[PDB]
Amino acid sequence: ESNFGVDFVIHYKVPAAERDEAEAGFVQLIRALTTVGLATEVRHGENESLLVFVKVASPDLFAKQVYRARLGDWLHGVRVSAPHNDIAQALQDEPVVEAERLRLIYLMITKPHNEGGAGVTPTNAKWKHVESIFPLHSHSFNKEWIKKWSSKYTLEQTDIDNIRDKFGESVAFYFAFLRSYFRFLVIPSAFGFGAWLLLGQFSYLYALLCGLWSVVFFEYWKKQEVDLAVQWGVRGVSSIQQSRPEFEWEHEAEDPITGEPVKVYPPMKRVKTQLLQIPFALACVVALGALIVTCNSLEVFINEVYSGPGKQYLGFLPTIFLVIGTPTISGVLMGAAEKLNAMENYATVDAHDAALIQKQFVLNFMTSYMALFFTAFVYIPFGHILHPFLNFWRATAQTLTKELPTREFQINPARISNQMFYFTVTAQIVNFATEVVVPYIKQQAFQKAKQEDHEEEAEFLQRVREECTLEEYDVSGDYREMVMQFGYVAMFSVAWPLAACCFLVNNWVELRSDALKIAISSRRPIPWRTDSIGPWLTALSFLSWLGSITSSAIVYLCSNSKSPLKAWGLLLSILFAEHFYLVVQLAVRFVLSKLDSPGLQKERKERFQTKKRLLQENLGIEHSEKITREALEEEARQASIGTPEEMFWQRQRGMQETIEIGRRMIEQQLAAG
Amino acid sequence: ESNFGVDFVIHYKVPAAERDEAEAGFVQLIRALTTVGLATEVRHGENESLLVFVKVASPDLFAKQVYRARLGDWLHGVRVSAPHNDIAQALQDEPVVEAERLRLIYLMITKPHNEGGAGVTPTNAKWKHVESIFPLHSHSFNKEWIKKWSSKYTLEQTDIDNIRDKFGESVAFYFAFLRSYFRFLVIPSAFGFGAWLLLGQFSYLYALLCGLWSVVFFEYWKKQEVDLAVQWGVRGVSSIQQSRPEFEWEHEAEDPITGEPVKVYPPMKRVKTQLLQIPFALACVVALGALIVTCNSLEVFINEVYSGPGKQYLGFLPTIFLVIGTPTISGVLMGAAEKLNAMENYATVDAHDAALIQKQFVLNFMTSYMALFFTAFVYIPFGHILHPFLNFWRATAQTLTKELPTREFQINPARISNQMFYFTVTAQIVNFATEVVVPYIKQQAFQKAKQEDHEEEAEFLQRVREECTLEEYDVSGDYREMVMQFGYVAMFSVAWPLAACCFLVNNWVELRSDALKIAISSRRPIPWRTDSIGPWLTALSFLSWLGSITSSAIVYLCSNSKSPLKAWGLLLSILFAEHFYLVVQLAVRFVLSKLDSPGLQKERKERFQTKKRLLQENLGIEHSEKITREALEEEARQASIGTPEEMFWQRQRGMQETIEIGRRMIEQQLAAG
Ligand SMILES: [Ca+2]
Ligand SMILES: [Ca+2]
Ligand SMILES: [Ca+2]
Ligand SMILES: [Ca+2]
Repeated sequence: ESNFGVDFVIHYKVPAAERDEAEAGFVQLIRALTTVGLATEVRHGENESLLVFVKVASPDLFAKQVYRARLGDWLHGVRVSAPHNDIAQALQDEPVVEAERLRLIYLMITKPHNEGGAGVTPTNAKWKHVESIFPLHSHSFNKEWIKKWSSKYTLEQTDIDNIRDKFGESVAFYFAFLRSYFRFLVIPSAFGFGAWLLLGQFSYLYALLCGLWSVVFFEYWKKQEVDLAVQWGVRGVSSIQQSRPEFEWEHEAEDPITGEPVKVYPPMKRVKTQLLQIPFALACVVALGALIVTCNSLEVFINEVYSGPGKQYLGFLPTIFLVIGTPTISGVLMGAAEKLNAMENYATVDAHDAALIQKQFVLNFMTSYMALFFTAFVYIPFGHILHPFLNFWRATAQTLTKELPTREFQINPARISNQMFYFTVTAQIVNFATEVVVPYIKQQAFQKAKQEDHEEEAEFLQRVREECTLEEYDVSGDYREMVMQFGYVAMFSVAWPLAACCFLVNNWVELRSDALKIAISSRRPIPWRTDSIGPWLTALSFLSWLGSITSSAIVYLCSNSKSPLKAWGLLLSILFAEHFYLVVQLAVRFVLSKLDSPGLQKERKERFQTKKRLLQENLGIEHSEKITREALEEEARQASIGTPEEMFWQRQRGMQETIEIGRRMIEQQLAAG
Repeated sequence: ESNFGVDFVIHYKVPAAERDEAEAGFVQLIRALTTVGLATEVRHGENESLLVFVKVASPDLFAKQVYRARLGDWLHGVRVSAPHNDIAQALQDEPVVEAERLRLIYLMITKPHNEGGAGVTPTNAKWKHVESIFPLHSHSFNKEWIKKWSSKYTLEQTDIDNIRDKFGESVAFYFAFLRSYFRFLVIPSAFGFGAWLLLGQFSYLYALLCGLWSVVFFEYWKKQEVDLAVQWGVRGVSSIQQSRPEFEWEHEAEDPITGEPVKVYPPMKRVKTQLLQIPFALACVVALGALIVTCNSLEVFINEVYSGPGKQYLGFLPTIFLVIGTPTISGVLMGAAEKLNAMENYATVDAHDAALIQKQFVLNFMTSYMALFFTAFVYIPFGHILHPFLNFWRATAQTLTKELPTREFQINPARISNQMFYFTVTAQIVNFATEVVVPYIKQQAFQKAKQEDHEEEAEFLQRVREECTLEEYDVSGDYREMVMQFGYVAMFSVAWPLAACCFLVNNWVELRSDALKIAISSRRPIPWRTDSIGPWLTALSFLSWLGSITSSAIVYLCSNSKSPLKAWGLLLSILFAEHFYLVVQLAVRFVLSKLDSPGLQKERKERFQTKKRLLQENLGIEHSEKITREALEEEARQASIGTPEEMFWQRQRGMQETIEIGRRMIEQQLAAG
C-alpha cells in the first residue's frame, strides 16, 4: 500500500558489456552512502539495473542534522524565526515536513564530499552509471489530493500549504501562482464578456482596461510573493543554493557577508558575455520569424488565392511544413543557447537553469506570436504588401503543376478571429490531450512490453520499477504555458474579447490537470527551494509592457477594416496607451506600497524582537540639585587655576536666582521706553 | 572668541503691551527647562527680548542620554553597529559629535512632555512668546572652513564628513549631493564642448548622450545615497522622527513592528485626498502657464513687431509685468497648496514638509521652463500660430497710443540661444549676487540701525544679538536651485551644448558659495537627520524622464529651421528617444546592481555577526556501527508485536552483506541473457 519508509531510490544502470567499472563503482557507491549515515538495501531492477533503497538510519542523528541546517539558514537571513534554544524541542514546536526531510537527504547524497556527506552527482562522471536519484510517491496521498481538489470550486491557502510540505516550494509556487492567476482572470472575463456584448470588436476602452489589469495583476503577484516567501521561510535563497562543479573561477577571496572563502568570478567579465545574447535574441527573431511568415505566406496562398484541386488537401501542407521545421530550427538555436550559457559561467545551479529560460523565451516568443503578429499587423491592416509573396507562390506553383487558376486577392478580416479561436479554444483542448491523455495512453504501450523476486515486497517493487521509467517533473515547463497564455490576454485579447472567458475555464482545469500530472504521469520532484517564480517575472513584465503597445496598435490598424490609416495616428495611439501604462504602473506601485504587507512585517517584527531579547539579557526637585552640584563643582575645579568662561555660568545658578534677574531685567528693559 | 559652552539659545520675545502672560510664561519656560536636566542663564536681548542660554548641566547624565538614544536607534534598525556593552565606553569607541549633541538637546527642549523632556514648541501656542530656538555658530571653525574649501580644487569625502559632525546630516547631504553633481557635470561638459565644436547645434547624437548621462548620474546617486546613509548611520529614519501635534487620528492600535501604541490614520483615506493634487497640478500649469506665455507673447510683440518710439524702453515692460505678477499668483496657489497640505494629515513632520515641496515643484516648474517651452515648441518651429496673439497687441496698442508702425513678423531662430544664455550665464551671476552679496550688504543696513550689559561678556553678547536677526537656513531652498539647474541640462541643453560648461564653473562656486551662506549669512541649522535628499529624487527622476522627450522634440522641431515638419516624424523621434531612455535605464540599473555595494555589505555583515555572536553564546568506521545498532533496535522493538515493513530493512544490514547480495544479483541478472 505504502512505501516502506523509503526516502530515496537510486537507479544505478549497469550495462552488459563494460561491467568492469559498474561492479567496482557499485562498491564505490554503496560504501560512500554508509559513511554519511544512511542505511541501504538492494533489489532487482527493471531489466539490467540495481535499485538501491536508502533511508536515514538513526533519527537521533537526523534530528541534529535538521537543526544544523535550520541554523545554517537562519544565519543567512533565510528563516525569519530562530529555532528554539532547547535542542530536540524546535522539532516539537514546528515539525519536520516531508519536503524538508527529503531535501536534507538529497544534500547528503549530492555534495562535493569535502563539506557534506558524499557525491552521487551524475555530472561528476565517475558516477556515470548512477542513472536517477528520485523519491517515491505517496499513493495514499495522491488519491486524496485529486479527490479533494476536484470536489471544490475554489481552492484555499491551506490547500497549497500542504503541497509546500510534500512537493517542496518550487512546485508549490506554481500552484500558488496558478491560483493567484485563475482568480485574477475573472476580471478580464468580467468586462471581456461585457465588451464582447456591449461594445464591438477592437474597442479602445477594452485596450485600456486590459492594460490596467496586466499591471494590477503583476504588481499584486510581487506583493503576494514576498508574503509566501516569508510564511514558508524561503526568504531569499538565491545566494544559498549549492554551486556548480563546472564553475570556473579566477581567484578566491573571502566573503564580506559571511567570512568563509568562496570562488569569485568578476561580474564585469560576465556582463561582457551576457551582452552577447543581444545578437542571439536578434538571430532568433530573424530565424524563427522567417519560418512562421513563410509558412503563413504559403497558408494565405492556398486559402485565399487558389481555385485548383484539393483546397482542403493542400491546406494542411503549411501546417505540416511548420511542425517539422519549427523543432529543427529551435533545436539548432538551443545548441547555440546552451553553448553560450556555459560561456557565461554561472555560479549557482539555480541561476544557470534560470538563464536557459530567458534564452528560450525568445524561441518560445516567436513560435507563439509571429503567427499573430503577421496577421494583425501585416495581413489585416495593409495586406497588399504580400503581392511579392503571393506572386512568388504563383511562380512556385507554375513550375510544379498550363496556367493554374488563381482568384483575386481580397483581405479577409475574419482571419484575426479564426486564429484567436485556435489559440484560445483548440490549442487549449489539444494541449490538454497532450499534457494528460497522451502520457496516460503511453503506459498501456508499456503494458504491452511486460522475475525471481520475493513475494512479500512484490507489489511494492512492481511499482518502483514502473516509477523509474517516468520523466522528472520539469516545473519550468508548466510555467511556460501560463506565461504564453498570459501573452494572449495582455497582447492580443483586444481582437477577441472572449479570450479571457475561455482561459478562466481552462485554468480551472489546469489547476487540477497539472495536479494530475504530478500524481500519475511523473515521478516525485526533488523538493527544491525558490524565493520567486524566477525568470518569469521578467517575462510577465515584458508581455505586460508589450501588451500596451501591440494591444493599442491592433485597435487602430484593424478597427478601420470594419478611412485610411495614417502613421501619425498610430504613433499617437501607441504614445498615449503606452504612457497610460507607465502612469497606471506608477499608481499601482504606489497604492500597493501603502497597503499593509504581512510578509515584511512578520520579518521586521522578529528582527526587532531579536534585538529587544538581546537588550534585556545584558541590561537586566531632586533633579535641580544635580544642576546645582555640577555647576558649583565646575567652579570648584577651576578655582585652583576660567575667567570669561566659567564665571559666565556661575552668576545665575539654580533657577530661583534666574527668575529674579529675569524679572528685574524686564522692567529695566521697558522703563527706558 | 568662542561660545561659552552654550548649547542653545532661546529668544523669548516679550512685548510692551500684553506682558501679563509673557512674565508668567517666562516662569513657565525657565522652570520647565530645569526639570529636564539643563542649566540656564538670562541676558539682555536686542531691544525688547530675553535671550536665555541653556547648556546640559552634568555630562554624567548626558552620557547616559546619548546611550539611551543610541539603543533607541539601534532597536529601530537605524544604526547598523550596536553600541559597546560597557556603559561609558562606547563614547570612547566612537565620540559624540557636535551634531548628535545638539540634536538630543533639541529633543529635550522640544517634546510633548509625556515621553521626553519638555515642550518649548512654538506651535503649541501656549509658548507663543518663544520666538527662536537656535544653536550658536563656531566662528573659529567657519574661518577655517572657508579657508580650507577655497584653497582646494576638488573636495574629499573627509571634508564632508566633518560637515556631518557639526551641521547635521540634512545639511551634509546637500554638500554631498553637490559634490557628486559637480563631478558628474564634467561628462556633459566633455562632449558638450565637443558637440558645440565638432557638430552643429541641435545635434541628435548629443540628445542621446545627454539622455544617457541623466540616468547614469541619477542611478549612481541612489547607489551613493545608501552608502552615505549607512556610513553615517542614518539608515531609514523616515519612520523614527517625531510626529506632529496637529496630526489628527481616527483610532489607536498597536504597532506590529514595535508593540507600542501609535496614532493611526488609515492610508486609503489619505490616498483619496492625495489624489486631489491632480486638479491642483493641472491648475498650476494653467494659471502660471497663462502668465508666462502672455508675458512672452507681449515680449515678442515689442521686439519683433514694432517700429515706434522707445523699443528699448518698452522692452523692459514685460519683464516688469512678470516679476510683479509671478509672486502674486504663486502666493495664491501656495495658499491653496498649504490649505491642501493640512488636509492630507501627514504623520511625521519630515513628511509634511516633503509634500510641500512636491506641491511647490509645479509652481517652480512653470516659472522656470514655460519661458523655454514656449520658445522651443511654439515660437521657433511654427510661430505663425501667434498671429492671433500678435494681432491682439496691435489692437491693444491702437487704443492706447493714428496707425502705429508695425513691421512684418519673421521667426528669429536665435531666440533659443538668447534665452539659454540668460538661464545659464546671466541668471547664474545674478543668482550669485542675490544669494551672497545682497544679504552681505543687508547687514550694513543693520549697521545703520545701531546697553547696561556686563563688560566681560560684551563681545559675546554683541554677537548673539546679531545672530538672532538672521533667518534659519532652509536647506530645501538650495536643493531647488540644483534641481532646476539639472533641468536645463537634461531638457534644454541640446539647444545650446555649452550649457554644461557654464554650470560646472557655477557649481564649483556654488559648492563654496553655499558654504559661505552657512557661515556669515544664516544662523546654524538644527541638526536634523534624513536618509535621502527626500522629494527631490522624484523631481530628478521626472526631469530626467522629460529630458528624453523634450530634448528630442527640440532636435526635430528646431533643426529644420537651420523641409517641412511632419507629425509622424516627431512622434517617431519621441518614440525612439524615449524608449532609448527606458532601455538605458534598464542597462544602468542592471550594471550598478552587479557592482559591489559597500553600504549594504557593511549592513549585512553586522546583521550576520549579530546572529553569529548570538549563536556562540548559547551553543558554547565508527559511523557504520551506528547504522547497525539502530537497524537491529527497530527489529528489536517490533519483535514484541512489522512483517512487510521492518522485515524489508533487516535483510541487508550493514554494508558487507549488501555488496554480497549486490554482486550476486549482477550475474543473476546477466546470465539470463
Ligand atoms: Ca493545458
Ligand atoms: Ca501546465
Ligand atoms: Ca547661485
Ligand atoms: Ca544654492
